[PDB]
Formats: sequence, structure tokens, C-alpha cells
Amino acid sequence: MDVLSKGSLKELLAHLEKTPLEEAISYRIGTVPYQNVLISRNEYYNQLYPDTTSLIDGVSREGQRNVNGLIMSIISYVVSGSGHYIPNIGFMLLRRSILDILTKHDTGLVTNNLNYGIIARNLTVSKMNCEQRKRMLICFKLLAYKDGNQNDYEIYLNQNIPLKQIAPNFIPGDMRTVIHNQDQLAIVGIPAYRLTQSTELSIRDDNAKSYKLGYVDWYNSNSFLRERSEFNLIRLKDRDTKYGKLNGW
Amino acid sequence: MDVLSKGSLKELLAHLEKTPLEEAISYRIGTVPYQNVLISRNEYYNQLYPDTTSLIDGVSREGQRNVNGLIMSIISYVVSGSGHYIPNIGFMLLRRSILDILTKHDTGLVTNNLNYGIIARNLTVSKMNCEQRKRMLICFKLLAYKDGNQNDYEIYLNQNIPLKQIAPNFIPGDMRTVIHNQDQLAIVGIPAYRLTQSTELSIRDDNAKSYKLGYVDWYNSNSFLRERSEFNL
Amino acid sequence: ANRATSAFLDNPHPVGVNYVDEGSRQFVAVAELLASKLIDSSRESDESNSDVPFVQAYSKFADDNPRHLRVKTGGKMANALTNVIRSYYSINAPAIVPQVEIDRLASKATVSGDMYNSYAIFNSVPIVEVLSPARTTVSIVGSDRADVTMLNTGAGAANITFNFGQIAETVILKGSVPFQLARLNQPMPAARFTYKLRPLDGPFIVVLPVGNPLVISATAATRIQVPLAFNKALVESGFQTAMNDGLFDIQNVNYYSSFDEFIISQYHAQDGINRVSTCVILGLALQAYDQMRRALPVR
Amino acid sequence: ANRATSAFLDNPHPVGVNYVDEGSRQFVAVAELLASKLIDSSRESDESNSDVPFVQAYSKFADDNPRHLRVKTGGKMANALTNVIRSYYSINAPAIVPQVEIDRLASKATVSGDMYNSYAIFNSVPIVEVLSPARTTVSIVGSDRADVTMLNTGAGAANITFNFGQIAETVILKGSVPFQLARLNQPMPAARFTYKLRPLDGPFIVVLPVGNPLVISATAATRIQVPLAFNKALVESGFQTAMNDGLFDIQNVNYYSSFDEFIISQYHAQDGINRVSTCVILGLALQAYDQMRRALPV
Amino acid sequence: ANRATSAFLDNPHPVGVNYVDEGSRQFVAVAELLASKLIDSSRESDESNSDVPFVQAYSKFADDNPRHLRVKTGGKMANALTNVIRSYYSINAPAIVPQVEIDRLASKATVSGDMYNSYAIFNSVPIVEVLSPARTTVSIVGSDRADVTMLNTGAGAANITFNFGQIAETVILKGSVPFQLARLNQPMPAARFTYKLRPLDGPFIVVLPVGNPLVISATAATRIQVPLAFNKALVESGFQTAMNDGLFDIQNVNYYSSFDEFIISQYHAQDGINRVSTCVILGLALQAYDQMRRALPV
Amino acid sequence: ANRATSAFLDNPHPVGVNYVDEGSRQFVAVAELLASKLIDSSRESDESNSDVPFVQAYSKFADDNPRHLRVKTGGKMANALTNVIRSYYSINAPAIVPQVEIDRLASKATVSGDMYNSYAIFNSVPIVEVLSPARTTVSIVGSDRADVTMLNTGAGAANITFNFGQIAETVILKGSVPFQLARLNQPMPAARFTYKLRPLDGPFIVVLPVGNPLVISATAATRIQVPLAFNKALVESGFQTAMNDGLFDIQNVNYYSSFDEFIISQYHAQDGINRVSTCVILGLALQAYDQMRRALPVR
Amino acid sequence: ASWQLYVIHPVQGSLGLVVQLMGDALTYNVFAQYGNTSASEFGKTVLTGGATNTALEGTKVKFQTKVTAQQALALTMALKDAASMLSQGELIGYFEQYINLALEPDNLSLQDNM
Amino acid sequence: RTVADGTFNSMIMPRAVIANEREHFMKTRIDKIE
Repeated sequence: MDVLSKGSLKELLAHLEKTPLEEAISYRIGTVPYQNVLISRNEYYNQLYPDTTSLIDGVSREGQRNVNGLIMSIISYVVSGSGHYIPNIGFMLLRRSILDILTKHDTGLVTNNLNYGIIARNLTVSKMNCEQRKRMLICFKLLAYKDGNQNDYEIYLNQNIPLKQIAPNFIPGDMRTVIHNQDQLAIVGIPAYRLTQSTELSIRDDNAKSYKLGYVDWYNSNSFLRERSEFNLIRLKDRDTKYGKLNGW
Repeated sequence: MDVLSKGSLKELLAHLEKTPLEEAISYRIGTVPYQNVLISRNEYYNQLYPDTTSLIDGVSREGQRNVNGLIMSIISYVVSGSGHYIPNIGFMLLRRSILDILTKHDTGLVTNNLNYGIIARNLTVSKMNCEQRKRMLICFKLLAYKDGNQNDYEIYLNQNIPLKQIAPNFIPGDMRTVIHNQDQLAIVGIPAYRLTQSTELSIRDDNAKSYKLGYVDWYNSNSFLRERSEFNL
Repeated sequence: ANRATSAFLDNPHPVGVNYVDEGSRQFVAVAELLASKLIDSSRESDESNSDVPFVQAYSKFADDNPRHLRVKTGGKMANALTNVIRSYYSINAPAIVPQVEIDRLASKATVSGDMYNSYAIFNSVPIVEVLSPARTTVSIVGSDRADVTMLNTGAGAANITFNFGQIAETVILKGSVPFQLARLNQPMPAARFTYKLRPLDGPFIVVLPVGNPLVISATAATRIQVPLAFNKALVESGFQTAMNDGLFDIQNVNYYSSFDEFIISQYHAQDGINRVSTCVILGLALQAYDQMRRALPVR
Repeated sequence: ANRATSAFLDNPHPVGVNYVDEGSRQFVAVAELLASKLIDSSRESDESNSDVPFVQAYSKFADDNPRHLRVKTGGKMANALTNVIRSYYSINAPAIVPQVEIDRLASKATVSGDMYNSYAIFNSVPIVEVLSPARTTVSIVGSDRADVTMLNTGAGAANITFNFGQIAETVILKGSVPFQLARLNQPMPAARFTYKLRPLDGPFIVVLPVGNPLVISATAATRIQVPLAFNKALVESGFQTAMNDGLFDIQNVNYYSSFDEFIISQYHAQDGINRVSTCVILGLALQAYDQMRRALPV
Repeated sequence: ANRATSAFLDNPHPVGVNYVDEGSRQFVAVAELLASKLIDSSRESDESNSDVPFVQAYSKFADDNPRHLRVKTGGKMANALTNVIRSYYSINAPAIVPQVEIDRLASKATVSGDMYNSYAIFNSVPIVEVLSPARTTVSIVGSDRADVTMLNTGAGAANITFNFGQIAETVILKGSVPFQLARLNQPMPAARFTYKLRPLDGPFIVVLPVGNPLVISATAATRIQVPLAFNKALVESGFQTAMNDGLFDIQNVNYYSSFDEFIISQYHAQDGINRVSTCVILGLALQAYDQMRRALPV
Repeated sequence: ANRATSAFLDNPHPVGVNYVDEGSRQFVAVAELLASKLIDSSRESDESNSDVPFVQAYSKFADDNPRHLRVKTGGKMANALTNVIRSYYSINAPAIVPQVEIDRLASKATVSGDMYNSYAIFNSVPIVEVLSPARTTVSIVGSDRADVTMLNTGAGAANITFNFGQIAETVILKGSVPFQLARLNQPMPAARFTYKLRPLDGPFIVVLPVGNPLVISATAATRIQVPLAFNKALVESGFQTAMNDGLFDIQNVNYYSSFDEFIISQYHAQDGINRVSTCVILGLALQAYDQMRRALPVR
Repeated sequence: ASWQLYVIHPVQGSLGLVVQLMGDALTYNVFAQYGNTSASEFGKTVLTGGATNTALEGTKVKFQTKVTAQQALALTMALKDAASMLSQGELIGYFEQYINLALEPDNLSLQDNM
Repeated sequence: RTVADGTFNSMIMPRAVIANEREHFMKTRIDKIE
């Protein structure tokens, strides 16, 4: 919910710096990812409604124990709000931030063998919307810069024409590029249209609307932080600053 | 609607005195009765609703040209509110009052051969409520006493025990019996407020419900519209 | 000799003879007018997220206020309209709506129940009979466009008689190959692709040469008097809706693909002029039915 | 044994899964509402002999006043409407329109993007399979009216099995000559011209006598839930406009003569109830495309 | 060939056609509501050591104060409730209650009288027909749980046809030993203990191997629309009470073990959907009869 | 030897392993409590002739105000409850309800997620196996009351071994005729009509004399821990409703006639102590489902 | 509703008669007994007196005529004129008696017209 | 079709051949002759 609310590149990377890896990993068993299932949608149909479960749903799924599953759990958390079930990763890796895993070699995780095409296909890039594809491409660029695979990232964009048009423009080592970026990455937000307490047909759409309706409740909740009215009560370390720089950028 | 509103024997007899036989006969061609049909009741069921047509429905039906048909048309008007299609009866007979047909010999009609059991079966007495049955028995007693068939009416009541319990307590030709009668014969009255604008499953129940709901509107507006045509006659 | 006829013209079942008086015609016109208000109010209610426009229209239509516990089906007005529709379709369907209810529902709105203000055009092509010699095969297929496939195997050319009903105004014939057609006891013209015919002139004769088959495509236009509110698009939709809901499931009745086939078939039967008037009233009733069901949906 | 099937029911391509939420549904509804006013503004312009009704309608639709220099295109709404139409047709088409742009355009007018208010009747005739024995020829042709021509050259009468699926509600069969039809394990009635059938009843057997060919004409009626603003005449015109304008030219997609054929083909595919909702939204989008492009040709 | 049918499905007698209108439906609902308050007031009187709560409840129900030297019978409401129960069962019942009396009793409380606000599940299993070939014996026992015992004496395996009607929603079949069952014109599956069936899916064929008898236990569930105040436990008690009191003792009627069998049997009769509405009102009246008679025994 | 077993005990399919934590248990209890308010409000609306009590309770249940022309189904709460029910039944059923939705709905009302406050009695009779000699026939029918029919065709008396499992508390055996039953390696007692048995005592031997068949009727009672809000009548009604609506139609699952059969079958399978916990939550969920649909019906 | 249809095939004759009575409306058609194809039992109509529907469905009673086709036609023509002034029982009773018993109608005026 | 009277329907009604003396006399005579 909090990760889906971020609407700018600066906010997204700032959230990932303060968020540990354990938030990406889920400890609920879930179900196997790719299955043709029948779900109940009584608002629309009397018969059961066919659908296919996927990894970018908002509900936890079972994940492979390899490094591929860990990266695929991080991206699903960013684009869908929930991760997958990969237990016994370890204290050392789980305490690191999401940005450290994606960008830093000191974590101890080796990810240079990853194939962006296979990861995108397993994440069902075809079913993703524009904001979801932009968020995943941000994760790919950070991984490419960590492994020195910038050339491979560019070629993968050349093969996929729709991905090249929406590819965010920022150098993963320079903070000046992040501040200038004006891409809108928000998935949930205050809706200008009429939003009703109604169900959706597919699993992805229904789960997304739950976060959208939950965010509205979160926005008016006491947990939400109102910068306009309570800026002085925020701690100085985590207070918003114009000259905000990620470490090493 | 006027005939169904009467709730006492003396009101009902008074209405029949002023009502010509024309009002008890319909000019609409209608449909043949005793037919198994499927009707649409979408308030309750998606499928068609089985039912059977009858003479005592509120809708006009084709009638026979015999005397039996004319008596059945009179009774149907009393119990259901509508008559039957019997064409070319005659101007002189149609001008006579309903009570004249039932209780007077000057009309020129012969009703001695009528079988009360057959007439009741043709009118589906098994499907009639208590108020409808009492109205039908009033018409039988009037016809029986005109023909000198008082004994036959009593014997017919002995055979049908349930009809004997609700038999009207009046002797035709005696004014004292009519004055002191305490029967309730109102099929249609000012509705209890609990009544709603909803359909009923059966043909008979829905048509009776239609008369009940439209009685309030008819009560307020019938006098002026009747007078607008009655004057300068 | 062989005889071929259109499938939809065969044995038109008798139509109802009830609810055709002036008062009943007013009831159908009022139902169409009030159903149009109902379908418009539902659009306004959806746009404004308010039930005020729909409650006002439903109360006018059904004489009752919508309730959450109950089910909105149209009320007594809906019950009468559906049952009168069945009565029009067949004489076997009963008449179960009392005249008091018909008079009450006709007073809701003030309209003139005139079913002859305007005209409408129907495109069903009537082929009453096609007569062919022994050695020829003739097949008739279609109602909106009739394709007549004819093949001659005999030694000599065959004369084939085409009889179109006297009702239709204009018939246009187009062949896959040029052919000769002429009226009875009239000279044969040169072979041409297209003929325009008036069926009232008389039976037509087509000369079939031996060899490749000839296919004739027929289209027709007939004008039938209808009320001004008549809408063929809405009437056709209501006809299919009534069939799917089982309103026309009556014993010993014939079934048709469209209202155009129904009205043309009943016109071509004996006492067709009397039958068409009832069908037109049924067309307006079906128009009211379609708008009412779309406004009040049942899954 | 030979098997014959309808040509338009073969291999329905997967439809898109984007732009089918509440926010996008109201965008299509707003476009349909505002495109209707664009057409109606032309009639109002004639009455007043002024272009100010059209300017008002165009400004609301395009967020900019029309200019005599350039051709009227419709602005951002037209670009968004064109792209969502492409995405609906095929899964391979990109979803390039951002959510924020859909968010802003859906706020122009007040509507509810509910696509299950009403119903529409679609007339495509589904014939999944016609099973015929040897020495018989069966040809199925047509979608709105399916003509099945059957000829048997064998010694005796043959039995032909007809399978109309399970989705269609009513199928009417009319023969050139009277024929016999009955369900599986049922007695065969007298020859009759017209049969009314329900596809859920089961497979149907037709006696094919030896001799002249027998042709059966089939008409079908299917009810699909659609929004109240649905107009089949405008949806069908929009389908032809989009096909001619090259909005459906994507790799590995199937093409159909009408929206009637398109919606029924996806309905009869495996897990076809998922595709029906998306195709309905595409129909409303095509209704807006037809009105917008007729007012502003390009 | 032999035919076996359930005992309770045979010859449903005609039901009454009186006291089924809106005014009479409210009276039955009024009686149920006031009868429930009689039971509750008696419990309150016992706990509070005061007869004041019972006096109010009896006065409302019976229009008269309780008296020590007069038998507590429930007044005119009890007589009217008893008489309508007799009328509902058979068309030959007298049906002598006046309309003025029914209307005045429906004014004692305000209730809708709607008999379609809810639903109830009925467990009676309807085996309309079991068709068995020669050299096989089939016996059907029970209504709530139907046990079908089949013996194959002949040389080879026999096919047995099961017909469950078109009204029941679902039917579960369980066997003593694994058995094969399939629909008409369908391949037989591997033998298994339990089958779940939809009765509308045609007759079912059971393969009966030669040897030890095979016993099939059948359970079915049917949903019938009932008012919200419907309570199956109280309806069942009232049905047994009414039979013992002689309310159902009329000429030319059929008797059933439970109200479950009564309602299902009338449903399966020709044009049985007419009777099901009257049977529900009878069930509600029996629910009022049970509570009233338990509070005021006679 | 021949082996016979109860039909409902055979092959219990695995139950779901999702939505069994404290947060999900609170959501089911909240749904049951709110569904009970929904059914009582509808009764109050009938008695008061006002829709205010029902609209008041529907808003809490569905988080939305009822609007005319829109079908009342229960809102997002109904969607979560129906899909969670499917997951409890089978492990093949998908888990599609997000954790954010479960937490939000669980906060609507204050209630405990405790599922072990009270107990209930279940009457399914577990007959794990009946072992018989060669010349005898044994048939077992019924679940609530199990009738075992035994016929001996051999020369002498035969011994039939009865295994009732280890879970059931008491088993009462009634015979059509007096019969002898004793434990393993125990002298046979005099013939008696009835026997009260403890299933933990061990396998039981029945002497079957040569002659007329002997029928033994078995009744069993077992104790399972359930929440205080558990109502057996409501749970059973919901189980049949869920079956009719098709929520239990999943691949490779077993179907039971009653919830009593379902819970006993899962208890007797391996790791049945863990399975029975999930079944209890399903029973409470079915109780909420039964009350929700009876308040909001569909024709 | 009472309707009745009579099909008379005289063995001693060359013509047949079809008589239909729907209520009090009597119609007849004289048909040839020769030239019939196997499809229909009636030849071409030689004399017409209205429209007769032979496809009516109901119980069929077989009888043998005791009068010639000319005698049956003579009574049918007379019965048509007196259809309005006679009851249905009289219309039937006179026709059945003449066809089946060769019994002349008791009504003297009707007898003269025949 | 005009309205139907009851004249035809009374003719085809069954008769009491035993109770009626004239009907019994006639069938005894025919049985004797045969």
C-alpha cells in the first residue's frame, strides 16, 4: 500500500532505501502461481468465473528457492504490493534494504546470470499496465548497473518496442537524474473519478481495487502522515529535504 | 364493481332490482372456458405458471345460447363481476331487471328443468370462497321458490354438507327474513391499508385483487361520470 | 410437376381476437409511452448516482414505490402487458386480463391509440409457389433474400412458373447468369441480369436452358400501416426477447425468425387484412416490452 | 465420418486484459457521452447559423478550442480512445496510455461505468460441429443466417448430428422441404418445416433422405449483458471504421465480418466468459469511435 | 423390464385453493408472530413469579382475559388457524372462515405476508423411476435417505437407469462398493464410491456386475422459496401435531411421514408449481399451530 | 478374507492450508456475527414496515448503501467469504483474497477468533474395516446409522472382525436378533440385543451363526472442539447451500452428503488433528454463508 | 365447443360427400371418387358449398351409408337452408338417421325441401 | 363457428339400460333372436 502510493522516482527509491528485504518476502503459504481456476463473482454471474492465477497478483504465492525467485519476489512487491513464500533466506540478507540488494555488491548476492526476458515473461509483462512496466524497468536498470550489464539492458529494450518508449530516464549512480525525472509511477492514489465499493471480475483487478479502497481509508487514517499540518513533529532524520541524496549517489 | 361492493342481503337484492339483465351480459367475444393454460407471473417465477380458465374468472367468456347459459351468466356477474357473451337474447328480456328474471314469471323464461348440481359444477363451486358461495345460494333459492321447487333446494343442500353450513337464512316472499338477515357478502370493499399493489398467482385471485385496488378510485369518480351521461336522456 | 414454397409462409397460425378495441389500443400506446420514460430515467439515475429520477418514473409506471426487500418487475402494468402479448400471438392463449385493469392503465397518460398514422416497410419476400417440370430441381432458401436454385437435366429447355403473393408491392430479381423472364402469354425478352416486377400483374415464367444451374435472388418491399411511435429496431429486439422468455410457447403455433416473417406470413393467409391489424398492435406491445425489460434487468 | 464447423468460430485470439477496471470503464463512458454531444452539436449549428455550439462541444472533448489552420483531431481524448481500442482487440497490442491520463479524462463528465445494466441480442448462429456419415456432403456457410446444404448419395437414409453449443438461447431451423429432427434417444416426428430448439437440450439428429439436397436455414438469438448506452447500429459501424483505419492490424489475430461474429466467437472459446466482458467494453469504445470520427474525419 | 418408484411420490392429492390471497397470508403471519410471543411470555411469567406478562400475551392473541375457571383455548384466532389448516391440505375441506374474520385478525399486528423473502432446503430424495432389465431385482426404501438394493441374477452385467426428476438441485450417490455410473451416451468412468449428480442432466446408467448385491444411498437437496419466519424444526413438530389432532382426516387424501415428503411430492405432481405456494403457507400455519398448542394444550 | 469399509471414510481429500491464522479466524467470526445481524434486521423490517433496520445492517455488512436497480449481494464481504470457503474445502482451490482485505474486514466488529471455547457432538459412525471369512457376505450402508448385513453360507459359525477406529468416543450396536460380540482373545458372552462399546478397546469379534442374515445397527458419538457461536443446524444448511451454488466443485475432491460426514472423514485420515482445525473454521464460515444468502435471496 | 365432420364414400356411386358443421354453420363439398393419388383420399371437388377442413383431429367412428350420394346431397342442401332455424341436435339427428337408417326427417317442411 | 348449444351433448349421453324397462325389453328380445 505504501509502496504503491509512491508517484515519483525520488519517493520510490527513498522508500526502497528504508525498507528491508523482509517486507518483500511473505510468510504465508499461498498457492502455486500458474493455474487455471474457477473463482466466485456473485455480483456479476451465477456460474463460477474462470481465471488464471499469476505472480503479480496481490496475494502471496509459493516461490522458488533460487536467486531468481528472490528478485521476482522483489519486483512483485513493487508492482503488486505483496511478495512470495521463500523461507530460510537468512538474517544477513533479510536485514538489508531492497535498494542494497538491487544495487550493491557488498550484500553477498550474485545476480549477473539473470535473464531479463525470462524474468519478464514469468512476471507476465503482457498483463502489466503502464505504471507496472515502468516500475519493473526501474528494477532492471538498478540490477544492470550493479552487474555492469548496461549494454545488455539497452539491447533488451531494443527488442521490445513498447518497453523502450516508457523506459524511465535516470542514471543509477547520479542523484541529479532522479530529481529531474517527472514520470508518474503511482498505482494507488486519490481518485478523480467515481470509486465505488464494487467487485471486479479478475483476480488482479479485484485485488488492485482493494488496495485503492484501502489507500483511501489509509489516507484519512491517523497512521497517515500529513506534511502540511505536522511537519514540525516529524523527526529531523526522516524529515523531507530538498537536498535529499541517496548514499553513494 | 358495484355488485361486488354490496355486503348485506338487502343491499344485494336492492341492487338487482335496479340493474337490467344487459349489465350481466358481455358484448366481448372472450375465450372458451375449462382450458389448461400457461400464464406469465414474473413477479414470482421465471417460468410460466400453470392454471385453468373458468367461468367465474373476472374476464368475459363465451356462453351457450340455452337458458342454462343465461342463468350462469347472471351468477357469474354476481360472484365475479363480469358476464358472458350470449348474443341476440332479445330487447324485451334485456330490459328486465335481474331480480325479475330470477323471481318473476312475467319474463317468459322457463327454469324448471335446471339442475342445481350441474350448474354448480359448471361454475367451479369447489374453487369459490365463502362469500361467493353464499351469493350463489341466494340465486338458487330465488329460482327454486319461483318454480315451486323448495323441496329440491333443501334436498340439494342435504347432499352437499359444506354448502349447508353457509346457506343464507332468508325465505323468498317473506319481508321479515330479509330485514333481520345478518349475512356478510362483500367481495370488494374499501381495502385495509395493508393491501399492496402486487400481483397474485392465480387468475381468480389477481382479478379479484384488481377489483379491490380500483374500488377506492371508482367510489370517488363514478357518480359524476354517470351523471354526465345520464342527464338529458 | 413439382411444387416449392417458402418455409415461413406455410400454415400461419390464427392470431388473437381480443384486446383490439379502442380502449385496449390506448393501453398499448400508454405502455409504450411510459416504458420510454422508464428507460430514459434509468440513464439519468445512473449518470447522477441518484434514485430520484428512477423512483419518479417507476412510480408512474407501476403505481407503487420501489422497496429494497421486494423485487422490481414493473408491477401490475408489467403483468398485463406480458399476458396481452401472449393473447395476440395465438387464439389458443387465453384472455385473463379484466377490462377494469385495462381501463385503469389506459388513464395514466393521454394518447390517441391510432395504429394507422404512418407506414413501415417490410423486406420478407413471399414465394407462394414455384412450379417446375419433371426433370428440373428447384430449391427455395431464405426469407429476407430468397435464393432459388434451379437445375435442368432434360433434353429441352424448361418453363418454370414463379408465383409471388398479391400483397407485395415490388419484387427485384437478380440472377447469377442472365436469364429470360416474362409474364404469362407474353413474349420472352432478351436475357438480362435484373428484373423489377409487380406481383399483381400475374404469374411469371422463367426459361431454363440445359446446362449450368441458375440461381435467382429475390428481394421484396411491402408497406404496412403503423402508428407513428413504431420503431422497427425496437420491435425486432422485443420479438426475440419474448421468444427467449417463453412468452410465445403456446400449443399448435408456428415460430418465426423475425417480426418481418410473422407479419408477412399472417398477411398472406385468408382474412389476412384482419390479421395484420392485430399484428401491428402486437408490434407496439413488443416495443413496450423491450424497453421495460432493458430498464429493469433480471440476470 | 466428416466434420463441418462454422468458419468464424475457429481459433479465437486472446483479447486484452488492460483498461477494464472501474476507472477505465468510466473513461469509455465519458467518451461515448461526449462524442454524442459532438454529433448533436452539428445539428444545433445549423439551426442558429453559428459555429459556437460546435466550438463548445469540441472544447470539452479535446480540451482545446478548434483552429481553422489544422484539421480537427479530437486531442488527447481521441489519442487515448484509439489506443485503448487496439489494446482490447489483442493481448499483443501494447497498453501505452497511462492511468493518470485515463484518470483525468474520466473526470470530465459524471457517469457510472457499469456494463451490466441492460442486455442486447446477438444474432450469430453458432454451429460447433455437424457430424455426417460417409457418402454424404455437408456444407456450412453464413453467420447471421447459416445455410447447411446436405446431400447423400448412399443407398439409404443417413443421420446427421447437429451441435449448436451451450451458450445460445434459441435456434430456429427452417428447411427447403419438410424434414425430421429430434433429440438423442427420442422418437422422430412427422416432417415439418420449422423447428424451435434450445441448444442446451443436446445434440440433434436430422434424417437425410436419398434424393434431392436438403438445405436448413438457421437463426439464433443470444442475450449478453451490456450497458444502457449500448446501440448495436453504432457499434457495428464503429467496427468497420476501426478495421479500415488499421486499428486491428496486429500479428497473430483473427478477423471477423461484424461485431456480432466477434463477440460470439470469443464467447464460445474455452473460458469464454472472461472475454465477453472485455468485448462489451470494446463495443462501447467503438460506439464512441464511430461518432467521434464521423464528426471529425481524418 | 421392471419399474420402481418412491412410495411418497405416488398420487399427490389436490390441495386447497382458499386463504392464499394477500389478506389471508398476513393472517397466517400474524398468528405466527403472536403465537411466538405466547411462548416467550410464559417463560417470562415463570421466571418473574408474576402472571402479568402472560395475561397481556393471551389478551392480544385471544381478545379476552385468562380465567381460572375457563379453559384456555386461544379464542377465535385459534379456531380460525385450525380451520385454515384443514382447508390447505385438501380441496374437499369446508373452508368456512369468513373474509371479515380473516381481515380483522390480520390487523392485530403489521406484517408483510411475503412468502418469497427467503429459501429453505428440503432433503427428500425423489426417485421418479428406476428401470431395470430382466433377471434383476431392485428395491427402494426410505425418503430422507433412499437405499436402492439391486441383485443381478443373469449371466452378464446389466445396465440400470435412474431418473431423479427435474426439480431437485443436487443428488449425491454413495455405494456399498465402488460402482460405475455415467449419463446417457457417455463413457463409463473408473469405479468409485461417491458420485455427485445434477438431476437435470438426463437419466443416469448404473453398471450392475453379477454377484453380491449393490446398495446405493441417495441424498438430495432442493431449495423452495419460503418466508423469513420459516423454521423447519417448528414446521415438522406442527405437521405431526396436526395429524394426531385429526386436522388432516379428510376423504380421498394421502398421508406422509413428514412435511418434507408432503412438499416434495406436491412439487413433482403435474403442474406442481401451483401447489408449492399453498404448501408453504400451510407450513407457516403449522409453525403457528405448534407454538400455540404447546403454550395452550387442550 | 473380504474387507468392507464405509463409503464416506474413503480417501479424504486434503483441506486448505490458507486463512488459518488469527487474523483470518477473526474475519470469519466477524462475518458470522454481522450475518446474524443481517437476518434479524430483515425480520425487524417486516414487523416495522420500514426498510431502515435492513439498510442499517446492510451498510455495516457491505460497506455500501443499498441502491435500487443494483442487486444486493453482500458487497466485498460476500466476495471474501465465498472465496475463502472454497479454499478451506480443498488445497487445489486458489487463494485469491489479499491480506489487506482480510485485516480491514476483521476490524469491523470486536470479537474473538477463538475456535476451541466449546464442543459439539457428531453422529457419523466410523467403520474403518470389517474383515469376514470366505463363505460370508457383508454389506455396509448409511452414515448416521450404519446397518451391516451379514449372511453366512458356510457349514459352521464364522467370526467377523469389526474395527471402529480410535477417534469415536462411544459406539452403540443394536442387532435385529440377539448376537454375541466380544473383544479379541476374550470368551464370548450370552446373546444380547445391544452392546455399548469403546472403540479404543480394540477389534471386536462377532459370531455369525448359519441361517437367517444378521443386521447390526451402529450409532456413534464423538466430541469436537468448536466455538461457542457454532450452531449445527445453521452449519448443515450452509453446507447444502454451498453445494447447490457450486462452490465445492473443484478438481480431485470428494463430495459428502453432510458436514457431519465431512468432518469425521477428515478426522480419521492421517494428520487428522490438523485437518479438523481447518474444518471447524469452515463450519463457522458456512454458518455465516447460510445466514447471508437467506437474508439476500436470488430467484 | 361442438364441431362435426362427415366423410361419405358411397360404394354404389361415383361421387363422395364431405359435410362439416361448426356450431350452426353447415358446409359441404362433393368430390370425385376417381383419379385419386395415394397421398389423398379425395379427388377434385365437383360441387362446392363452402370450405370443409378434413384435417380436423378427433375420434373417428366408421359407418356404412344406407343412402346414395344423391340422397345424402339432397338432405345436405336442405339442411343448409334451415341451419339458422334449427338446433344442432335436430341438424345432426336428421342427418345421422337418413345416412345410417334411411329414415326420412320427421319435419314435414324439411322433408319437402329435400 | 357460432355458439354451441347443449342439444348435441345430451344425445350422446349414456343411458341406464337396466333401470329403464323399455331398453331391457329390447335387448332381451335381440339376445333371444340371435
